[PDB]
Amino acid sequence: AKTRSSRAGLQFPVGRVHRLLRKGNYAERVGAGAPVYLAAVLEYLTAEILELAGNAARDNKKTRIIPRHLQLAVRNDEELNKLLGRVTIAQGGVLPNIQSVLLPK
Amino acid sequence: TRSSRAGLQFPVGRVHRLLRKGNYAERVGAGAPVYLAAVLEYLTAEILELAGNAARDNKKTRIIPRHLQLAVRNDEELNKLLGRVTIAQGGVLPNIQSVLLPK
Amino acid sequence: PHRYRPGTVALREIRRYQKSTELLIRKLPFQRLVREIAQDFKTDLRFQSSAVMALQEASEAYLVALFEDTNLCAIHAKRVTIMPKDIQLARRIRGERA
Amino acid sequence: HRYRPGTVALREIRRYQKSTELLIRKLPFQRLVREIAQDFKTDLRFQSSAVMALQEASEAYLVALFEDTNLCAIHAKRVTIMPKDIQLARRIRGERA
Amino acid sequence: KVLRDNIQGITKPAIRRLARRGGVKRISGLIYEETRGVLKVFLENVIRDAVTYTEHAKRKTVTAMDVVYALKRQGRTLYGFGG
Amino acid sequence: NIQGITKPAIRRLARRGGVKRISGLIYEETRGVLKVFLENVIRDAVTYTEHAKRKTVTAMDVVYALKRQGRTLYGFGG
Amino acid sequence: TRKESYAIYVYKVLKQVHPDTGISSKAMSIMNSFVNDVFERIAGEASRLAHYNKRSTITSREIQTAVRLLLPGELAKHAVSEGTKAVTKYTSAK
Amino acid sequence: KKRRKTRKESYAIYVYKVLKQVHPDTGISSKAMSIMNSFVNDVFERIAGEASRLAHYNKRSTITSREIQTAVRLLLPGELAKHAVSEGTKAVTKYTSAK
DNA sequence: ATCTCCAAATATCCCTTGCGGATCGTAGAAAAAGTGTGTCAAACTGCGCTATCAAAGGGAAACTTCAACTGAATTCAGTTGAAGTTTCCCTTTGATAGCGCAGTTTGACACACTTTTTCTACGATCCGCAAGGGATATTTGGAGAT
DNA sequence: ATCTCCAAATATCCCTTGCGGATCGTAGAAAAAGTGTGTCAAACTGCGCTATCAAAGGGAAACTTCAACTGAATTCAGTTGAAGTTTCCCTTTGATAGCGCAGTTTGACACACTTTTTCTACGATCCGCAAGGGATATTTGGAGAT
Ligand SMILES: [Mn+2]
Ligand SMILES: [Mn+2]
Ligand SMILES: [Mn+2]
Ligand SMILES: [Mn+2]
Ligand SMILES: [Mn+2]
Ligand SMILES: [Mn+2]
Ligand SMILES: [Mn+2]
Ligand SMILES: [Mn+2]
Ligand SMILES: [Mn+2]
Ligand SMILES: [Mn+2]
Ligand SMILES: [Mn+2]
Ligand SMILES: [Mn+2]
Ligand SMILES: [Mn+2]
Repeated sequence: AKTRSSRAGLQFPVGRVHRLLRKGNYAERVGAGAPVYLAAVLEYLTAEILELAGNAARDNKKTRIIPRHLQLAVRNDEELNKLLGRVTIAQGGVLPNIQSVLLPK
Repeated sequence: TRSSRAGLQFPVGRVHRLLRKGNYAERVGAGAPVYLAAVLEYLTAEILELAGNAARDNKKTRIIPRHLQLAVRNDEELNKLLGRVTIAQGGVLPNIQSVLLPK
Repeated sequence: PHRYRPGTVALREIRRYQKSTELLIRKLPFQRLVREIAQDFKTDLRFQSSAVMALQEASEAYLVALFEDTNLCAIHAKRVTIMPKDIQLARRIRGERA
Repeated sequence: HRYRPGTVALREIRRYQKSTELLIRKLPFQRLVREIAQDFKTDLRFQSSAVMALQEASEAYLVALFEDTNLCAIHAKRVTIMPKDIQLARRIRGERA
Repeated sequence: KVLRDNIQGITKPAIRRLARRGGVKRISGLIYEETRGVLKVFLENVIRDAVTYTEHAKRKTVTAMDVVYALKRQGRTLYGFGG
Repeated sequence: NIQGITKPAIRRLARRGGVKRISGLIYEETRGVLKVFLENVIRDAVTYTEHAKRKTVTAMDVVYALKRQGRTLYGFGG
Repeated sequence: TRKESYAIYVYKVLKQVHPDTGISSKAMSIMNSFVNDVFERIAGEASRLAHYNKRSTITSREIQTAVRLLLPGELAKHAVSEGTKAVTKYTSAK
Repeated sequence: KKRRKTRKESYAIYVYKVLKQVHPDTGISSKAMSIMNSFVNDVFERIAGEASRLAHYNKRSTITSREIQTAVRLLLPGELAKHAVSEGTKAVTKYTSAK
């Protein structure tokens, strides 16, 4: 098996990640396993978001993922919501939500 | 020393060394540690100026952490710059909300 | 002639705008504002249109979140009506200044 | 002789806002730190300054939180801080969902 | 031609709309001017930094990236415009 | 242990904060809030300790942990 | 000129997870921002850890403790195990 | 000897010097010095940190006094920024004079 | 309790487009392979400092007594912001043409880096003496009562 | 508004200890020199940004009417704060026990570097078509009205 991703059993690109670590002045030297570990983490996190956005697309009778689906995904998920607590997804809008006191009585 | 050539108290060599060891970039130009040393000096000058006075105002000849807190929080810009910093042993600015005081 | 009670259309406006994601501030007016402010910092600036559109996305998101916090401040004080003092409370606790 | 309810509390504010001494007793705080560390990792020691660091950080944090809490209280035309005030402060801070 | 008073293009109807998205049911008539005030400060801060990024690059065109970088600095990371 | 953070102590902190009147329920809340604050910071501090292959939590470890939570502390090795 | 992007990998991982589902261009731009962003946070923290400990090199160890510092509990558990598992497999070859 | 008791390194002397420059008859407690040392380190990192990014952002290999200047403009509020830029520019003007 | 009606939701048609799946021809980057070299894991060592121990008093925390004053509940009316209508401003949309300037290219080189010898700034360590601490007294600024 | 009464502010004096200056020794900065490549100035260019015009109509502004919200006013049960008494444990002081941090030396090896071989991923372009998204019509759920 030629490519380092293929070796590591990954879709995400180990060689690109190695290069981006070297050319980003994080340290003088980058160990062999670091971009393997890092490509794996990145692949994993994108699988989690795609999964959860994927479902959001289906609940809204939709076949193609748009930013609203990512936003619904992220903010309906306690952990992704925390991880992207200081982030704004362009064209995501907000969660449907109305405080109780404002409901008609 | 490069500091003397630049009329600075702060070490231009050390700042230079420290900029090479911090992995900020592949190379560091010659002017950059001067400029940085300068800015570092000006800012520490600035604090000490206001801290000193707070020592004076408190009738003291030695700046303590509390004077640094007073200097910083009574100064709008320094308060902004240290918005997310806590000065140990600094306490707070004396502040009591109006409505809590008796008529 | 027919009339909805006060608050009914307001609630339905909330549902409508909570479902959608389109920018709510008009596009050219917002662009003029950005250019006016830029100009006060440097003259002869030009803007990539996506640069303006980014600012709008950022601004609408900030303002929308600030109204959520403002509302919580209004409700904290047994009101249903947002008031300047609600925004000011929100911005103070958020650590926003000026 | 009786000071009215609030007169001493006002005096206390003046006293504590003028000093910078720590206000939690040292040992009880130290015990709490080690208990909590114990739940993350067993067989651990602490530099004495490390504990100190945590106390400084912790009290500054709480004092500032009390400032914010007090404002929410006053926002509700009240003078007494209640859990709902802390909860609101912490939420607007973005410390809580 | 001189740019003036463009804060007024941020209309009452448009502020009402943002407040709805934010779940607001009733709005005091004083909210519109407070909001303008606040939006202006928000945009001054971000634009000041974006423009600095532009100047640093010796460019005359503010890019999406200058804004994306300015926002990241203010702890307000934006997704959808590069970076 | 958590009750070592006593009612009078909490009052004292509340006073530095400008607080004149305290509901009786505040003391239990503060303890809860303080637990979560210490948990988070110590969680991070200890991660640094472990990474350094040490058995001793340093001031630096704490300072770094405090910096990560956006709570930079001066006075201990910044 | 070439504009690098994680688009192809994100498509792949998307086919794995929801095989009959597409992604709009803007949605991808967001995914791309997300991958670059998390990358930055992790490499960043990893950089510090090495400095703090007088090390010249970033290893999968710094990535690991960086991950533990940055990700909320569960997301950190799985990422850590996906990470370790990939390095394990990666060393197993050559 | 032979076993040397490490070696810490701080700004304490240069701070002390600047303290003399502006408050000759005023001193500083060791704890307060620790605070100033932190402050210098903190600012240093925030500045060099931006400058590093500016260099990356612009596909450049060197941190120059140009990145320090704009890093300072991004980091410091109104009046501090303006003064810091004067002091910095001036030192470079002066340092390049001296040969 | 029952009917009226309005706007959001459902349905039909037509059609534009932006997406996934191609196939393509191809710069640029990853991998492969050889080699030079410094980082850091290991193993052994010293001793700084963390834990701990034992005891004893002094002050803090806890508990108790009391009732002042604060939050919570209720009521009501003037104020005010929501809903709906009308007029028409100015945003949006779409195509146009001109050019300011962002981004790519190419040689000459200044300027950073690397390595080695020389010189010295600044860390470690030391302790006299005064700024500050701590104790007791006298003045002052205000609260609570009459 | 004036006269008794605490507690904090101020004054005074004697002890305590960390400021801050001084001594001494080295690691790190400066000086001098040879090498090369990132940076810079200058030439050329076409993307896309500003600018305009012009027609269409969606949305803003200004208005009237009035439902209902805010907040003013009033009451009071009870939760707090202030002061007293009681019970408990934090802090301080003198070490001795030894963990594990941090210093030192080293050589195997892992990663940097650079060159040649291999192929991944990007930019350009066309296609089937389900997915939308808009223009036009209808049915539907429920708010408000009789
Ligand atoms: Mn202007
Ligand atoms: Mn002076
Ligand atoms: Mn098409
Ligand atoms: Mn396509
Ligand atoms: Mn009650
Ligand atoms: Mn004295
Ligand atoms: Mn004293
Ligand atoms: Mn007198
Ligand atoms: Mn008086
Ligand atoms: Mn000293
Ligand atoms: Mn209309
Ligand atoms: Mn041992
Ligand atoms: Mn019906």
